[PDB]
Amino acid sequence: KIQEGTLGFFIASDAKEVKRAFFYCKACSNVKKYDSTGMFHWCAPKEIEKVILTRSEAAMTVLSGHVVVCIFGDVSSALIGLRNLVMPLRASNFHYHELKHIVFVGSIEYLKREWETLHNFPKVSILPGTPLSRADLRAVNINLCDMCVILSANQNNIDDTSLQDKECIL
Amino acid sequence: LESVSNFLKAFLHKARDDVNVEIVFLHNISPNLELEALFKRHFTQVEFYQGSVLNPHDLARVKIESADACLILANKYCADPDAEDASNIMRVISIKNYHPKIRIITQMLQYHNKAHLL
Repeated sequence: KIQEGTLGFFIASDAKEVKRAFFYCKACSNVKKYDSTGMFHWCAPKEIEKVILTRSEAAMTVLSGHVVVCIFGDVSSALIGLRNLVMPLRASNFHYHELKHIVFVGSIEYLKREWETLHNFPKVSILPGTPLSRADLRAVNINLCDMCVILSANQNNIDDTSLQDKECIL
Repeated sequence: LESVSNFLKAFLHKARDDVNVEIVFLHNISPNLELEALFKRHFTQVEFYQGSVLNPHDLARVKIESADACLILANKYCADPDAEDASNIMRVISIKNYHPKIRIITQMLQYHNKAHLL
């Protein structure tokens, strides 16, 4: 129940319409499954070697309704924060059966840099390869996926600005 | 200077008789003294414009809709051939977005990258 004066967030066409809200009267067994706060799903740390998927292993594994994140990065690329993409996808208000598998398609050299912030999540897999490889995309069953996210992980490039989305567009 | 020199030697040749086409270069880097001199030597049939083929306004400036063809030259001597091939493919994408019916002849550096044109 609301109490005293509480700010409400409204979606409206104009401020004059939302001003009407203020001028209103009725008549006139014991295993750690979450983090410390319980806000996000948590898992025991895993070595990166455990989650690496080869083309054959990923092909035999069936992946449906997952999320395929294709990243264009190398060892010297600037680190985007991938934990900011995984954390909202493991938010403790989705059931563990509702969590979507996240498969990272990109250079393993780049992902080894960022795995220190990602190893504490339930279901994440890595396929070392290239987002531009049709074989790699077919191994991850990209036609069965819920969403494919093409990230310009090589944001640190400085070129003719228009030629900065070339890899994502291709 | 080098690429335009080779292109003009192969294209604007004295032995060639029927030349009713006018060459229009569109590049976002201002030519140096030698390139300006080379353009001046062929002033009657060669024009240069400072713009980006990826900018629709610059495409409108060079009259892409009325252009008979668009020829894209590649940097043969570059550290990353794949990056240059991707840049040329993106230029093709921009030109086709502006005018899908224009004829394009593009230079590619690697065989596999040609697949991206399909």
